[PDB]
Amino acid sequence: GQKVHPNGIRLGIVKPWNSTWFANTKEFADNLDSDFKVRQYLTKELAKASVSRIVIERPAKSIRVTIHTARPGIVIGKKGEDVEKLRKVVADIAGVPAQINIAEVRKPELDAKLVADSITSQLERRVMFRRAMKRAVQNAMRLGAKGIKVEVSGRLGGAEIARTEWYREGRVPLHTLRADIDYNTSEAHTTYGVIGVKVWIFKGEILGGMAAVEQPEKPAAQPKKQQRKGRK
Amino acid sequence: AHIEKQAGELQEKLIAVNRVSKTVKGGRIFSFTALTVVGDGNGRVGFGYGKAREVPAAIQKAMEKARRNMINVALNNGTLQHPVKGVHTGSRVFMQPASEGTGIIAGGAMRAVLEVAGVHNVLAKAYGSTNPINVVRATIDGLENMNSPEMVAAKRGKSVEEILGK
RNA sequence: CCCGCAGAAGAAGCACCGGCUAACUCCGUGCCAGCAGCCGCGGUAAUACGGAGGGUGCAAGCGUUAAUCGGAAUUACUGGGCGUAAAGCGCACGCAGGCGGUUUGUUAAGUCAGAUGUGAAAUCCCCGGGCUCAACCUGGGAACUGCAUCUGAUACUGGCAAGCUUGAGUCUCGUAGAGGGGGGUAGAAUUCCAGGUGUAGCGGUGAAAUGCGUAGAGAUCUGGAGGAAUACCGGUGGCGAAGGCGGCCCCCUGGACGAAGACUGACGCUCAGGUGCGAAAGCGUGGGGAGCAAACAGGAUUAGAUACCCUGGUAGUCCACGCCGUAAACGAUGUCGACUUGGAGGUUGUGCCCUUGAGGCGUGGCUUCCGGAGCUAACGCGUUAAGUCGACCGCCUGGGGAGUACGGCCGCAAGGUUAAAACUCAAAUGAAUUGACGGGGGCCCGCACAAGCGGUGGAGCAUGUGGUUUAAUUCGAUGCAACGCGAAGAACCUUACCUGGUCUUGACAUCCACGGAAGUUUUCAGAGAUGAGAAUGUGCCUUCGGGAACCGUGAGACAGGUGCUGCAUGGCUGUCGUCAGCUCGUGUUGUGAAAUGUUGGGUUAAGUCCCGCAACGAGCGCAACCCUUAUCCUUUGUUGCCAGCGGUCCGGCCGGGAACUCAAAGGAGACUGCCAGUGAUAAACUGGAGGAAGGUGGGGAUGACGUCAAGUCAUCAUGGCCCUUACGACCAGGGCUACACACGUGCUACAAUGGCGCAUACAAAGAGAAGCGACCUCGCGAGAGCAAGCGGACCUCAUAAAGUGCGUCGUAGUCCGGAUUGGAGUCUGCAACUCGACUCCAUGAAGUCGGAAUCGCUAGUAAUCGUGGAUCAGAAUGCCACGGUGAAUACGU
RNA sequence: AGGAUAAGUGCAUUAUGUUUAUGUGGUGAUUUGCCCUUCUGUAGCCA
Repeated sequence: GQKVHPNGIRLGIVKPWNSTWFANTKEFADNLDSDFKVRQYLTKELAKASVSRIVIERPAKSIRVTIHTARPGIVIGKKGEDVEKLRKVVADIAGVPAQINIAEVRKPELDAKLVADSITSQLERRVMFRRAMKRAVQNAMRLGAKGIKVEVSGRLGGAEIARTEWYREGRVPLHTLRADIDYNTSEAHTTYGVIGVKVWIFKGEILGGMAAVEQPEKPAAQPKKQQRKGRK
Repeated sequence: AHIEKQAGELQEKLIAVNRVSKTVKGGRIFSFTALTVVGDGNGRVGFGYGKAREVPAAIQKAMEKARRNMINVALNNGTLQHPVKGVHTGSRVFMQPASEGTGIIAGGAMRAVLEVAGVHNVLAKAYGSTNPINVVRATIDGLENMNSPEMVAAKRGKSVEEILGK
C-alpha cells in the first residue's frame, strides 16, 4: 500500500496549480496564509451551488479570483450585490482592491469532488454500499473524462471492521507531469465514525491546463530593436 | 462475438461466491469468483462460472457464461417420464414418477433450480456431495437421461420411437 | 345441553433473534464474564455473549433430550462402497451349497394362471352416521398386514438319457524361459599368505576425523589359500500359483506358448469348510564366512546427537531343509469367461519379403506405449478396463485409540490369524489449483556483487539511537522497512519532560457583567506571572444601556485536549524494484477451486520487438509530452559584454563599439536512424564515423495491482468516549546535548597526490523590507553602534579554498593532527552556568588508514576542497544545491 | 594368427542426480453481496 505521492511532485513543469501569484523574500508566508484563508472562506460563501475548480491570483496592484462551475453566472447571484459582497471579502482577507470573474473548466458538468459526494450518501445513511462505487464510476465515465480512479475507505457499509476497496477505468497514467488533472480527498464522519474517498480524475494528456510557450519573450512586440547597442 | 439463447423469463440464481489469492506475488487482490444458473422454465444445460474485481461485475460475467455454449431443452408436464438416477461427478440425485398434487419438495437454492427444470414433482433424494456448487446439476444430467411423452398407446410406445427416424 | 339477567368484568405464558432455523440496534465488559442440539464463539465501536427497546414464532400451552421411523443409496432385495477415501480373502486346487452354452427326448420340484375357502370391529384406510363441530365412537367396504389345495400350462430354472460345439479336456510335432528337484564348472576386484622388487602415506567423505601402517603398510611380479558372488548379453523380455524365480550348462520333471493330423463331446462356472504351500528376516540343526552390519565401542555433527554421516566389529548376511507362513503376499484391479474402432513397442510360434537392422504384411502368443466409444473426484483406465456385462464367493459402514484387545485355533518359542468398545473427537481421509519452497532439475535481474575506488565500524568531533542516571534527563521508530529520519537550526521559550507560583469561559472567537483604553513613554516591588505610581492619550461603535481591542476578574452555553484505542478508524506513506512484471473488460479449458493473458525462446527502460501455444481488446509499470545541458542557430543589449577607437592609472568605471562570450528562452542537433560485427530471420547491443555531442545524445523527472494487522489518533480528520478549578492555561527555572560505553550516519586527520613557509590564480550559484549593508569611528580577529544604499547580474556577505610557483619534509604523533584546559574577546536577549554559537592567545594529548561488520558509486559520477542557501531570535561539523581540481573500471553471475 | 565387424568409430559419470543442527497458536477486506428477457420464472425477491 505504497501510495505514491499522487500530484505534489508533478506541478509547475507545464502543469498549472490552484494558485498563481508572485511573492519571494520573507513576506511569502504572510501572502500564503492569507491565500489559504481566502480559499477557505470564499468557497464557503458561494457554497449554495456545487463548484468544480478554484483559482486565486495576485497580479500588480490587484487580487483576481477565477472560479469554475457546472453552470455559469450561478455564484455571481442576481442584480450585482451578491458579487460586490464576494469582492468585499476578497479585499478584506488579502488587503488589496478586489476582482472576480466567472469562467468554466474543460468538461464542466463533471468533477472529482462531485463523484465523492455521490459515493458518501449511501455510507452516511448505513445502507446500499456494494455496487455504489461502481455506479459512481459508470455515471462518471458517461458525463466525461478519458479515465477515472476511485479508492474508498472507511468502516465501510457501517461495518465493525475497516475495508480498503477501489475501482479504476480507462487511461489514468500515474508518472504523468503534463496537463492539469483533477484531484479531491474527501474527509467526513457519520454515526459509526469516519469515511473517505480519494478521487483522481483524468481529462487529457495535452488537453486542459496551460501549454509550453512557443517563443521567447525577447524579440516579440518590440517596436524599437535598440536603446543604442553601439549602432548609433 | 457468439450467439446466445433466451427464455422470455428471468433467472438470476446466484449459487456461490469465492475470492482469488496469490498472497505474496502482488499480495492479495480484491477479486471474486461466482457461479450463476440460467434456466428456461422447462430447462437448459446453462451453468456459468466467471470472475471479476467486485461481486456485481463478477455475477453478471458468470450470468453471461450461463447462456453461451449452452442450449435450452424441454420436457412436457411438471414430471419426468423415467425413474432414473442422475449422477454428475460424485453429486448423485434420484427421480421416480409422481403426481401434480405435490409441486416442489426441497430446500435452499435447490427448490429454485428444480422449478425451471420441470423435474420438481419427481424430486427424490440426493446423495454424495450435496454442497451448492455440484448439487445444482438436476437440470443438466437429469435432462440428458430424459424421457418425454409422444405416444397414444403404451404398446405402440417403443414402435413410435423407432419410426421417429425410420 | 339450552333459555333469560348483571357486567368489561375474573384472566397468559412459553421459546427464538451470528449461521444451521421464521429477527437488529444501543449500552456493558473487552478470549473476561458467558454462551454451544449442531456449527461453534468472545481478543472494543459484539445482532454469537449479559441486560433493554424493538422484531419473530407458537399459544394454555411452550421449548427440549433419549429412542423408533425418515431425512440417509449414511437403515442400500427394490437401492450404497471396495486401484488410491473404510473395504478383493496371501495364493492355488476344490467337496456342500448356489448356478448351467445348445438341441431332442422326458419329468414337473419351483413358476404362473384359473377355481374354491379363509382373512369380524372402528381408533388407521375408504364410504356413511351421531355427540354444540371436532377430538371421540361406530354400520357397510378394506389395507384384514396371515393362510390353504385342486385343476391346468410348459415360455422359464431344476432333475435325468443320448448328442451337438459354441465351452473345456488329451495324444504325437514344434518352441520360449532365471519354474521346480539333484549333478557338473571357470575367471577376476575386495581379503590373506609366501617369496621377489620397492617406500610413506594409505583410507574414508559433503568436507571430515576415528581406522590401517614403518614390527615396512599402500601398490606390483610370481605362485598357493578361500567363500559368498557371476557383468555387460539383461528387455517395458520370459517363467512359477500370488507373493515368488538370475553365472553358464546337463539329468529327473512340471507348467505355459504355437501348428497340423486325430480324438472325446457340458466332462462346465464359482466356492462356506477345507487341505497344500514363505521374499526376507525370526529360527532348530547341519554347511560356512572374503566383504558388509543391528548390538557394542569410537569418531564426525551439535542445544545435543539414539536421527544425519563414517570407521572398527559380532550374531547376522551366505547355503539347505525344517516350525506357526509375515508384508507394498499386485492383470496395484477376486475367480474365471463372453463381447467392444485400432495402431505400435518388448519379444516369440510361424506363412510371406528386397528375409534390409529389436521392421512390414498374414495369423496366433504373452507383455507394454499411445489414444477412440464408454468411465473417474483426480491421477488414471480403455480390447490384459477402471467399458458392456455374467455367474458365484470374499469384505466395508467416520476418525484416533486398533490389525491391537477380546474368542476360537495353530505354533519349541517370540509370535501369527480373523477382528471390538468405553473414552476421545468434528472431523479423519482420495485428488488438485496457485503462492512459497527443494538442500529435485534448470533459467533470470538491481553499483547487489564483480572490475575497482572510497566510506561507516577504529581516533576525535558532529549528531541521533540505546544502555545507564537523576526531580526528570521526553518521545516516535528497531537489518533491508529505526538512528543527518517525524522531531533542519532546542538557555527558559522550545516541549513532550519535571518542579515551583497562580487562575478557572480559561492564550483564542461570540454572547453578559466589572476595573484599567489598547498604544506609548517612565520609576519601582515580587522570580516572573502579576501589581502599584508617574506622565501622555480617553480614540472605536452605540440607548454613551453597553460593548469590541489588549489585560485582569467572573458564569453558563462553549472553547481547548503530544485523551486511549493504529483488530474502531480517515487522510498520508515505507518495503519489495526500476521486480520486469501487475491489472481492467471479456471468451475459452476443467465439475471446479482457477489458470490462460500476466508463461517460453531471443531482445529491452519497455506488454519494446522477431518467433509461438486461447487468449482477445485496453490501461498501469516503462516509452512520451516536460524542465535542463551540451555545441550551435536565434533575439534582447542591462543591473551583461568589449575586436578596433577615445578619457586613461588602461579598470566596460564612462564618450563609444556589437566581433564576442554572456544571461533565459524558442529551440536546432542524435533516430539504434546509418554502416559493420553480434543476434535464429529479428528487436537490440557493441563497434565504426563526422561532430560540441553519440548507446534509445548528457541530466533530471521518473516506480504498477498490492499482501505486509507495516508506522503516525502527535500536522491534520475523527467516533465510541474521559477530564473540562482539567489529559486546559499564564509565568520562572531545570533536562534531551548527562557519560561508562556500545551502536547508525556523516565530518576532517593519520599523510608528502599532502602540510608548511613565502609568492600566485580563477567561480558558479544564491540570500538580505522588524532585515542585511559601502563609508564612518571602535575592533588582536570575529564583531560593535551609526548610516548612504539595497531589492540583489546594480549594493554586500567575499581575501572562496583546495590548486598553482619555488623551496621543504622522512613514519620520528612529524614537517601530519591539533581534542582538552588555562585565559581574554563576541552574538539574540534583563539574562549565555549547566543545553546554545563565533573569534583569538599560550601549552598540548588521543589518532600510523582501525576487527567482527559494511555500503554508495558507471562520470561532472566517485573523491576532495571551498561557497552559498533552506532552516533561520542567536550560531554548523550535517543536509540541500553550486562551482573549483576531477579517477579506476564495468570480463563475469 | 577369432581378444580381428576391427568399437555397428552407436556415443557422452557408464541406472538411486545423496550428506556438515533449528526457532509455539489464531488474525487481512464492507449491514442492502442489488443494476439481461414476454408467457412456463429469479438471486431477501418481483413483472
